Amino acid sequence: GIPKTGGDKSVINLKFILAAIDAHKKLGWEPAGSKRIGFDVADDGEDANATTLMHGNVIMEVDEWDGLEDELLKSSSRVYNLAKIKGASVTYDSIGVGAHVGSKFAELNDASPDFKLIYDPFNAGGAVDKPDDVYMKLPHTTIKNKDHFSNIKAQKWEEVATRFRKTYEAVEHGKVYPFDELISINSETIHPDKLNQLCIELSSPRKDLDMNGRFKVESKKDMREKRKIKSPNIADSVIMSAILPIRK
Ligand SMILES: [Mg+2]
Repeated sequence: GIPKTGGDKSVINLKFILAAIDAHKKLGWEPAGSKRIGFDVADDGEDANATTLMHGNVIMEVDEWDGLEDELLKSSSRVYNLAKIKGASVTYDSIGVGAHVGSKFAELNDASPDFKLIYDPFNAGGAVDKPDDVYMKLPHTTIKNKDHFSNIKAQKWEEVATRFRKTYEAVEHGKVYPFDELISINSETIHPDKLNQLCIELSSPRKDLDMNGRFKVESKKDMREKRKIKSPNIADSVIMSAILPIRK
């Protein structure tokens, strides 16, 4: 329903995530579309760097590695080379340590004669895409995107959750959607440990409220302090890998 605070409701219901595992095999489509990498950048020892590779609407690869700011170059190079091998764009956490990532990418693009990496910064607290669009129509007013979402992070998290929910509807209830509106997790290219961790992490952050009454994702800080839960870096990389480019 409406955005609320407290409770224990996941932004992405675990049963949606389970239903999405090999959902493209169950429903009958193969990965087709743009290739995108989400790159979450570690900020403390409590964090790890995470990458998620999606092809179209299918999560294809997940990876995790340690590294702080003083090896950022190496990390950046890693993500660059992955992007060159997979032929993918990159959306990366651009706050904190990530504020120093763009430079690195630029350098590599400047040295590359053939490959130009398309990379976009993602500021979780930034403004929502299409703020004046209608999120929900009412008898005489409309809830706008700017009325429902606290920030762009909430917007992207709910967009991915909507993908998972439609996928659950299609798998468990036989409901019909255009396949591009769904999402799938490719088990054959993801280690079972990583698949389990992905399922746990994506369903870890809870629904919350900002002080304007807009939907907000439970903060990492609140997860760590109020609930003593590790940072779901892989889930953040997944959310960033699902982001579709805007302005053209
Ligand atoms: Mg970060």
